[PDB]
Amino acid sequence: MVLSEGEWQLVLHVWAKVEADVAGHGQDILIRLFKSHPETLEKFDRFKHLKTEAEMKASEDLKKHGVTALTALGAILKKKGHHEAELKPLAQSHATKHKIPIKYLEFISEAIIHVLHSRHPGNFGADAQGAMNKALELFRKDIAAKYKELGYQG
Ligand code: HEM
Repeated sequence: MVLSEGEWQLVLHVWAKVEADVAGHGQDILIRLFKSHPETLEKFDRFKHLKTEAEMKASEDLKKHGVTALTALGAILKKKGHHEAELKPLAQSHATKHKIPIKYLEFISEAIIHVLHSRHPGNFGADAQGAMNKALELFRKDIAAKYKELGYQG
């Protein structure tokens, strides 16, 4: 696919709001993913044992990870579709070290869209949500093609 510049604008405008507090958004998003789809928590050997949302909130490791993951996602979105390089090392570790199915990336995309909608309703109207979804669909589609070249899934 290909986003127009206007769509990229809508995506990078609400992302700039996220960047005002990356660690808070990363906690909200990972907790929303683990509460909605608890099977995803099992992929993390580091926090797998967390039993409640309070324990998740208080975990520093979980918060660090959230920052690591959002930061990488932000660096990809800022590329505006020219992210080949960035995607490479990311697709490799997720396909052969962590083993993250495409379905899980869909789950976190849904968690990202849920939190942005809750926190930033003014900058996340229907058109901006359609654009963000488009950008994540692109990210998934390109990672899915990379997984296949690498020998994993699809
Ligand atoms: C927006 C999508 C995502 C981004 C941008 C992302 C980004 C990252 C980055 C940059 C790292 C550290 C370097 C590396 O290992 O490659 C990481 C590690 C990891 N990610 Fe992902 N990730 C995403 C989605 C997921 C999902 C959906 C899962 C699990 C259901 C997953 C599981 C993990 C695991 C298990 C590690 C290792 C954690 C630890 O050992 O520190 N990732 N991810």
